Amino acid sequence: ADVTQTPRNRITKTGKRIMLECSQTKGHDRMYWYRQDPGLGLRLIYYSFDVKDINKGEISDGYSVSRQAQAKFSLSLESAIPNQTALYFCATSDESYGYTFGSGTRLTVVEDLNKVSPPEVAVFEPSEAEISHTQKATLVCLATGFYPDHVELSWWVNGKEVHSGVCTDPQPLKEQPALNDSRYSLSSRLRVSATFWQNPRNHFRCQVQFYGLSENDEWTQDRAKPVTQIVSAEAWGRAD
Amino acid sequence: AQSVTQLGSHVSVSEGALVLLRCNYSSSVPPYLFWYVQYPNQGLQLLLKYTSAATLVKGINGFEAEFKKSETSFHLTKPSAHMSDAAEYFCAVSEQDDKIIFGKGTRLHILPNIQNPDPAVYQLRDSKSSDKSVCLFTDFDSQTNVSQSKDSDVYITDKCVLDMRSMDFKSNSAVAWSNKSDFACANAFNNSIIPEDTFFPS
Repeated sequence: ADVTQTPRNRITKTGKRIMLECSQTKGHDRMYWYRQDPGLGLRLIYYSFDVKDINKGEISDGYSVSRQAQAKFSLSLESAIPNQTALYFCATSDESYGYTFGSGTRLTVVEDLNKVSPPEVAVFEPSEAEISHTQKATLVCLATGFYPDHVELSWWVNGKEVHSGVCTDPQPLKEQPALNDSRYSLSSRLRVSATFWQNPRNHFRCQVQFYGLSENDEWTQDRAKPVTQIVSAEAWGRAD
Repeated sequence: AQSVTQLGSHVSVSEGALVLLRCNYSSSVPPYLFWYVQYPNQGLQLLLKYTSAATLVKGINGFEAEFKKSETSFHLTKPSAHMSDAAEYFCAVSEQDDKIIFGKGTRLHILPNIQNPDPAVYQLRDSKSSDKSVCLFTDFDSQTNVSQSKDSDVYITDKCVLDMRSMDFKSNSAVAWSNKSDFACANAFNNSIIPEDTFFPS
């Protein structure tokens, strides 16, 4: 169908019951919940061929499901634990293996919400030596001190998103690798021609969308409540 | 006990060379077989499938796969590797007349053809008036690879490839930084085997 999933992103504390919802418009008998993890592909949790027909997949422990309607298949994390952090995908199928996947739910389970923290973001300006040597100019964005690892980084030139000339690290690194709740860091590069960087009218912004707490989460610390938010850094072009 | 096996979690191909992603299955009766592609923060897209019709199956953008029962294989090929081919690829199989089961995935890395490398380590300063900086190792070819830091206060990223469309120009780079004030860009990549002609500006 239009297969749709909710929510798209979610952060939760451990020990909570969390519900994901899949809905379809085509009324196919067969509906599925999978999880995706790096190096493991997509693993089946549970599936259903009709209202009240429910079948375990390979990783059903810790989850339950309900098939409330022809159109709806719900997944619950019964008592969330950190290793249920994953990208979750529901699917439908026709009678001939024609699958349709929802767009996914990115779920992160953390032990302690007190550790949630938005990134600090900085842009590092191109080197004069690069400009002289190559007639190109590389900007670097660094996002640091964030937790959990649940961000989206983009670049914006004169107010429009750019993809050309960009490379972002595929996963953040741990600032303190020995710690289970280490904060994270992420870098990205945007390379332009020297002459484009040398125009003082040109504006360069990296943007980091951070997913964290919501307005109904309790917050007891003096520091800023670490809500879902955008953090950016900027630089203007320059000749001198 | 039906299964699907992909060989290697990460594989490389030279830009312009034949793409080959391997998939084998363990079903006694031939199954239906599927190849899906996934881009970053994106969902799954079907490339092609074997549904007991033609053995040589054709997909979008020059992808093909031949079902070979005698070698229980369904390898995905494309004639030429393009930078836009960088993605994760999953082989999957029908099982128990009721579902699709997925292989573990293989990420395809495309090695750009860098005909005029210009390896260099540059220092970049924060746009704001801290004196914070980072070090950028850039413009090395395919034979250089970047090693992890051996010092827990120096952070080094993996090599990343950028494609500047404005100039039809691709380049590799890695970023290093540290909160030690004494940390110097000339030393940042000392744990990596770098080209003998790397440019170190003073």
